[PDB]
Amino acid sequence: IEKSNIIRGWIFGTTLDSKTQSLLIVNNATNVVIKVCEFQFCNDPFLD
Amino acid sequence: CVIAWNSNKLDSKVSGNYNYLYRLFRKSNLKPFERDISTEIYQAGNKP
Amino acid sequence: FKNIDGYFKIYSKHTPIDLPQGFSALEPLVDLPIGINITRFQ
Ligand SMILES: *[C@@H]1O[C@H](CO)[C@@H](O)[C@H](O)[C@H]1NC(C)=O
Ligand SMILES: *[C@@H]1O[C@H](CO)[C@@H](O)[C@H](O)[C@H]1NC(C)=O
Repeated sequence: IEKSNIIRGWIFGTTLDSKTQSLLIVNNATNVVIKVCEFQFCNDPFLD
Repeated sequence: CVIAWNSNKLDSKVSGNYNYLYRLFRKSNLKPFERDISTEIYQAGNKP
Repeated sequence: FKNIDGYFKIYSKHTPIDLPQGFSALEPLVDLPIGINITRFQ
């Protein structure tokens, strides 16, 4: 239940670290980017 | 379909090739159509 | 979101409006051959 598009995307994986696989789905107002790579996260994931 | 053929003249070197690797140890059996590329040592004991 | 046999499936729907009492369906929109192990999400 949303207005003004606050919710953006999702992350899927096993441990969400630079070691094992990770899926990112991002929706940065232009296109639906789906990216499965070996990806690093921080403890406060946010977008401007 | 499964296709198999011979590549002796394309993957054999007199000095020996070591570019091709396999895995021998894992904790649990593999799910169908699954790929794992971990490198963690097989924990056979208690001390890491 | 579903993940079976190495395939990742995503169904979606949008509508205008606690959750409301009503009936609606969802249409398939994404299928991908990801084929990995997924346990936790964010
Ligand atoms: C941001 O949007 C552009 C639009 O072309 C896209 O190419 C890019 O992958 C997007 N980045 C993220 C992190 O979603
Ligand atoms: C997926 O990862 C979890 C995390 O440890 C593991 O317990 C599970 O066995 C893995 N899946 C398979 C099929 O091995």
